[PDB]
Amino acid sequence: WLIKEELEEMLVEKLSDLDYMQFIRLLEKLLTSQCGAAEEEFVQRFRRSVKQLIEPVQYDEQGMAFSKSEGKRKTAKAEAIVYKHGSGRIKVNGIDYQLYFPITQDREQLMFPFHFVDRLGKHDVTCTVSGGGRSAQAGAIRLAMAKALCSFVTEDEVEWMRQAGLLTTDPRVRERKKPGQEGARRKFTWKK
Amino acid sequence: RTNENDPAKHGDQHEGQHYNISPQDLETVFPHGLPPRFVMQVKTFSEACLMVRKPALELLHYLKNTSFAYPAIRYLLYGEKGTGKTLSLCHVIHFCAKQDWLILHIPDAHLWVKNCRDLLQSSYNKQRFDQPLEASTWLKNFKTTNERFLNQIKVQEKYVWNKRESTEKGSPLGEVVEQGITRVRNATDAVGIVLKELKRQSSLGMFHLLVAVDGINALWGRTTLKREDKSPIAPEELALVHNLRKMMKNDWHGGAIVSALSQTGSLFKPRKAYLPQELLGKEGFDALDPFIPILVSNYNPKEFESCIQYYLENNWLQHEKAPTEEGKKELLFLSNANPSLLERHCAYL
Ligand SMILES: Nc1ncnc2c1ncn2[C@@H]1O[C@H](COP(=O)(O)OP(=O)(O)OP(=O)(O)O)[C@@H](O)[C@H]1O
Ligand SMILES: Nc1nc2c(ncn2[C@@H]2O[C@H](COP(=O)(O)OP(=O)(O)O)[C@@H](O)[C@H]2O)c(=O)[nH]1
Ligand SMILES: [Mg+2]
Repeated sequence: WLIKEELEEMLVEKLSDLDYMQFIRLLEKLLTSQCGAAEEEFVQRFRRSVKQLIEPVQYDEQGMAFSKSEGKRKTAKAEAIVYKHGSGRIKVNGIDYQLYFPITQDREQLMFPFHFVDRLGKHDVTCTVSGGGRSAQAGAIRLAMAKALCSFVTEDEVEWMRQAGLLTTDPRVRERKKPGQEGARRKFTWKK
Repeated sequence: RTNENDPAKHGDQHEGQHYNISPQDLETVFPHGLPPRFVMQVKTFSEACLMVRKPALELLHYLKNTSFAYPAIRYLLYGEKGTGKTLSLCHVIHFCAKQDWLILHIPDAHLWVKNCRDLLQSSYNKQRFDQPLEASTWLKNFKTTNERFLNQIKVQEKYVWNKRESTEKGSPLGEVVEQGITRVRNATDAVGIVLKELKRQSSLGMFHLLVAVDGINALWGRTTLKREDKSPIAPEELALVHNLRKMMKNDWHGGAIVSALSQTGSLFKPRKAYLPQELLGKEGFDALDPFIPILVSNYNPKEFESCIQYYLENNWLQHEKAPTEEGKKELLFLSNANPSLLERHCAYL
């Protein structure tokens, strides 16, 4: 149903919230009352209309297929290239993942994308990540890997990953400090 | 898991399968130098099984084909952190002990270059410093390891300790060892005497020597020991490090200088430094040159499966999901087949 402003613009008249509500209730009753074409033609005048994008698969100079993707987390940006056939090796900035991310938490984050669609050991990965700390970098690599792996998984798998949150960019970034208060939310200790 | 427990017969046929160590052998050969986590694992399981791996097997091949006439060869185990270099050295040490060599075992040269509360001045050379506590500890461990050869081996010099006390030519090396252990102040001098006597007598065919040094990179690095005037101390000033460097020269024959680099516990080295030059520096690499580097890499899939099966059979992996293939894959990923990482993970898993 159009908004009250849309109705007001149609009628070049000023309305009220309750006027709009009454009109919408009347239109709802009209719709429910088996409105025929002779009625639906009128009804539609007040009706206003209302999935992950899979990246293309490229082929290296040696002909092996891969998918490239990018992902940002906090202040860390990662670019990931996932090969169609691989032994699970992951090279981050030229360093193997267990050496780049000595933290079990970060290695778990790296595992999560592949483990979800049950493809551990199937794809090799090359990531270049810069900015942010270890956790932010791990998250960015996770996002990039999930986005790349979308191309190599089925559509149902892609939708499942989305519903699992692998494919959504974490919008949480540090809040700017405000003048006159200690932190973003911390205020100076009040002195009664 | 092998029915083969003799450390000489096993080979590639036994690669990827376990090799047991009896409690008596563990107590005698290995009173020190085994990784602390492996010591804990042995304590828990009541057993000491080391997987047979290509690095250890290759080092065993070299030591079996070693010609004692030729100058003693230097073997250097290197690899990424936690690849099992120390335990491979221990496996070769056990093999040599069973072949009845004399095992001059340095559990970790890093300990000798840092965190020393008692740093006195050598009486034999006033320009060198003593590390009596560590000297005495290593002397006790060496006595335990090589008691049987200790009495049989004799000294060939006169070794003064005090202005009135000394040891006379023909005295068993056990006399020197006892002097060093009981008299802590003389531990450094006793260690030097022991190294010198072993080095000279190995060329005389009295026995076959195996100088097994873990964390060899420490000798030619920097030390965190500061003089009384807060002055930094270089390794050579430490008599122990100086004598060990002397031992680390191929000038003699009748034995093998086996050693392992170990970034863990190193000083002024980045975490990822694992190659020989990266861990040794110009001085260390030149000193060890020529040498045979041996690469110890993470578990290959067969070895990884064998280790997982070992833990499962011991019942260590308590998590109900550990036996499943999904659990195995998750462990494999989270450890990248690295021995130390896998052990630590399975500890709490
Ligand atoms: N043959 C083996 N049998 C049993 N456990 C082994 C074996 N090799 C390695 N391990 C396991 O891995 C560890 C031993 O490897 P070690 O610590 O010597 O590796 P490293 O590569 O020398 O590492 P570091 O970087 O600490 O020097 C122990 O936790 C042990 O449980
Ligand atoms: N006190 C003492 N130490 C000895 C003796 N012989 C060998 N040592 C030990 O070995 C060192 C001497 O070894 P040597 O071959 O003379 O070489 P140097 O150390 O360069 O002089 C001493 O510093 C001791 O650690 C000896 O007769 N008396
Ligand atoms: Mg080690």
